[PDB]
Parts: sequence; structure tokens; C-alpha cells
Amino acid sequence: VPETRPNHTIYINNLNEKIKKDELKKSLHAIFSRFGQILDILVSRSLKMRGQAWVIFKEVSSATNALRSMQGFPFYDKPMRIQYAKTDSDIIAKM
Amino acid sequence: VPETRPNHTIYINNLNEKIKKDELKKSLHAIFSRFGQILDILVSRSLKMRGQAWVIFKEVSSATNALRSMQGFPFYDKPMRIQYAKT
Amino acid sequence: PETRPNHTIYINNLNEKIKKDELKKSLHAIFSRFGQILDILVSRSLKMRGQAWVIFKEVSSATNALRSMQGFPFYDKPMRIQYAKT
Repeated sequence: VPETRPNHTIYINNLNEKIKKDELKKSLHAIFSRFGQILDILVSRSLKMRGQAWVIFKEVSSATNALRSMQGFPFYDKPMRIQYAKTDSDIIAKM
Repeated sequence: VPETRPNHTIYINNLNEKIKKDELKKSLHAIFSRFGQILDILVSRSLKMRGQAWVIFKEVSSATNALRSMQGFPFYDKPMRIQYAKT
Repeated sequence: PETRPNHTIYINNLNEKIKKDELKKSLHAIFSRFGQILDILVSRSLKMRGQAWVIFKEVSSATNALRSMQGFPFYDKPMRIQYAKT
């Protein structure tokens, strides 16, 4: 059940697909910044990748609090669906 | 993203529209009183207020614990959708 | 009542594709971080499908598991969690 095992990265699904990547990244930064230091936020607007984002935290504890605190939060009328990434970002190996 | 910025008041939607007002308020009180001092609960089944409820806590910290703990709780067979109220 | 803390969480909206043995091993792997699990009840009878009970040694463990895993998207389905009721 790797998606339930804490690591530095949360995977968010069920995001409103009408939000532009630029606006999405700024909004996710304002939502998630209260849980710890964000290294970066990933959004692909490649057709298959819409409604999805990755928030990478400096510490695992920050990602866990963010995941438990924001699970199901109705953002632009849609509940956020949050997991941990199955694999954690290469940036963590470089920390 | 002001719906995600902590406030004294939580805004709940996706409430079961078949529950009547006196029973919905009493149930909302019984669920939310463990998180802090509740100043008041606004429910109306009138117009664009239906399926919704405002719980006003004495302290913001109580609202934050209430919203995070009860987000998606299946209340009368519907998952609670909880935001902070707008200022 | 479903909101009043007790030793046991009742989970539904579980994907019915999952078989008894894998579902119990998966639920133990998911919920073991919240406290000591005493057992997990699963039945693959029709009326018991998509459902499970996780019994913790302490009520505080059950409360943490329910608040922490509420709505968790497991096999494409957000977990629905309540405390066990009569």
C-alpha cells in the first residue's frame, strides 16, 4: 500500500481542470505553505495530467500533516483526493 | 484561497436536505462541541441556505481542529464538505 | 452516535474487487501506525462486502485513524469511516 506510506511528496487528484497551471501552483502554495517548507509544486497541463499536482515538502512530517489536514477539502467545489507519491522526488536525494 | 484561511466560523455544505432544522442544529452541536466553545449555529432550510450550516466557535484554533477532524465525515449518509467562512 | 468515540472504526466504500485476505493485510498495513490493532473483521458475504471493522486497543487510536484516513482514496474509492454502532 505504498500510497499510504509517508514521504516528502503528496499527490493531489480531483483538482478543478479549468484552473490554469500558473494559478493552480500559486493557489496550492497558499493552501500548503502552513504545513512546512515547500521545495516545489509540480503540475503538468498535458491532457492526461490535468486535475493532478505534486507538492514536495522539505520534511515528511509536513507532508503527513498537509495530507491529513487537507484530505477531502472542497476546493473550487471539488473535494481534494490526497495520497503520498509512490516514489519520492529526486530533489530529496540532492538535499 | 480565503475558504482555506482559518476563521472563527466553519461553513459546512453537502448536508442531507431531508433533516429538519431543529434536529440538524442539535446534531451539529453534538458533533462540533468537542472542538471548542460554540457561540452559535446558523441553519435555514430556506432558499439558497439549504444543505448548509455555519458553526461559529469562540476561538479560530477550535474551528481548525473541527474542520480538519470532521472533513468528509459521513453525516446522515453524506460526507461533510467543510471550509472556513469568508470574512 | 456514529460520531461518539469507541474502540472500533467501521469502514465502507471499500472496493469490492479486493479479496478477504488481501483486504485484511492492506487494512493492517494502513491502520497499524495509529495504535495496537486487536483484530479486523471482514466478511465476503454479499451484505458485508465493501465493509470492515478495525478494533484498536485504545479509543484515542481509533479517533486518530478515523480523522487521519477519512476520505483517503484507496483503490480509486474515498474511504468512509465512522465509529462502530449497534
